Amino acid sequence: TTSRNFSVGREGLEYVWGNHEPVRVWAQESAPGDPHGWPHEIIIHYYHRHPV
Amino acid sequence: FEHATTVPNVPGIPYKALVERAGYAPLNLEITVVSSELTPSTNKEYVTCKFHTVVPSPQVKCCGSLECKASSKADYTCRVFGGVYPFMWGGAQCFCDSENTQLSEAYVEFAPDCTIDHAVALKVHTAALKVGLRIVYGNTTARLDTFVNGVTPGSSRDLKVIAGPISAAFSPFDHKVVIRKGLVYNYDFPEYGAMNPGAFGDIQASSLDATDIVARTDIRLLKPSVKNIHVPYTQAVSGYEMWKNNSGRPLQETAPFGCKIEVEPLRATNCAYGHIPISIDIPDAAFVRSSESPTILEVSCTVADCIYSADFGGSLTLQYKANREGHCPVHSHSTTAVLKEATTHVTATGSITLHFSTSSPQANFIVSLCGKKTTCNAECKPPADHIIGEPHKVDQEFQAAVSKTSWNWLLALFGGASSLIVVGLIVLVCSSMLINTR
Amino acid sequence: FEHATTVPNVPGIPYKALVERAGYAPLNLEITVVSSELTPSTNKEYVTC
Ligand SMILES: *[C@@H]1O[C@H](CO)[C@@H](O)[C@H](O)[C@H]1NC(C)=O
Repeated sequence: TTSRNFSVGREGLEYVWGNHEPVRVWAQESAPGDPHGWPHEIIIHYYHRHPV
Repeated sequence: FEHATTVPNVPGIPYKALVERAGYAPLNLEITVVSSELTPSTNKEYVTCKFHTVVPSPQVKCCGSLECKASSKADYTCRVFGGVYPFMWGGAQCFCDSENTQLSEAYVEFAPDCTIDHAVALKVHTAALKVGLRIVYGNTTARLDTFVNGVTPGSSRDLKVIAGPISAAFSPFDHKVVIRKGLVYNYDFPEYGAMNPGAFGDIQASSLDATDIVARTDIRLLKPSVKNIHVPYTQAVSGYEMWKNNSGRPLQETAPFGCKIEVEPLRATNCAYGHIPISIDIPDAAFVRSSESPTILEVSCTVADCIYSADFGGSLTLQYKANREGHCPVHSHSTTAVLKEATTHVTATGSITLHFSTSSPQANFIVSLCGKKTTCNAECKPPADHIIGEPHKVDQEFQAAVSKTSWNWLLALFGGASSLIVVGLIVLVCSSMLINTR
Repeated sequence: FEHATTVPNVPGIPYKALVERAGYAPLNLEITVVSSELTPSTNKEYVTC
């Protein structure tokens, strides 16, 4: 037994284990970008997504 | 009526569209890709499997002579020796210092278990697609299946709907492949009649039980040993077992776009990529005259709440006034966001709540109910959970994630000093003339 | 869902908070400190009388 870290893109990722049917897992964005009418560090969210 | 529209390749993602005709309510058309079926063109080259050698009873001439004949057996070989004294339990069968001669021969054939352990080399080409669609128009459902080629319309209710060609061709299959026990391995096998000892495909056959067979695996006979009749032989290990130990992983775990691949058709399924155009013909009977459809009045758009997410996490509210009862479809004329439901019961002055999703947190767009439409602007937030495999990105991003606040900061940011520069130049010219006055 | 919040140390004082989720009504969460129990670590040294 151990642990493994797998990066997942926005598109989607497949996942297999054991001898049973696999499960597909994708991801989205959750960084704190949008402001609330006050000065904010929005850039960080836009930095978390597409550093380019 | 007739219409056309392009849809991305993806399974189980209903798309809702509208057909607009003056005097007729705009029908809501629902399009779903039930499944995909990519079937290429295949050619069988030859079979292979573990081989069993043959060591036939030797041809021994007691005090005479022999020779090394020829035969059609695969890997057939012969070799002769002289001055041999073979022995056996009853004693020595024959001894003649020079006149004795021994002749041995060797060949090979597919092992009996091959019948089920056999693998096959396939030449593939010209990937072709077959697509199953479910199309609903005015609570009129239809299940159809057709090729993506622009010529053939699939038959469903005798409604000919054309689609394709594919926007971009994708094929995980290499021109050469191998198949074994329900698995497909991408490999570059050698040509028929081309063999190498210790290499894959050392033995070939047009059929699993074809009498004709050919191979080459470096079988050189060995001289007889001391005093005991036998046939010492030599040959290189089967390339089948070697390739098995190092065949590499199956294509099932390496194909892009999550292809599901099966062998007996040698096809892929539920593998999504690209976009497809579609042409759709519709009977005018399915269409409904506008007067028959209800009319609406002074409808307002109200966003109860919306969090940017992957599922139908956006919620909206609508207040409407109508002079008629019945049903109307709803649509999001802006691509960035898409609803989840098509229509609902109407009322003289009732109001409804709607689900939807979007590719941007900026909920600024227009949405149509019956034939009329109203604008809807708001801000949605990113979610906490960020890992899910359920349908998502139903709409691709269009660099519209840029918030209105960011646009506000950018607009007031970019300078316009060039206008000040031009004013400075003009006043410079006027002052230069004034100086020229002197 | 998950949430976090700080509360002062005090017994029998319900605090009412909200968890906000688009598409879901914000549930009212009530938190009460029924009792407190501070237990240190003890070592016996010797008896006397
Ligand atoms: C479809 O809707 C029309 C009215 O929009 C109705 O007259 C018809 O009965 C419906 N058909 C079905 C199968 O529900």
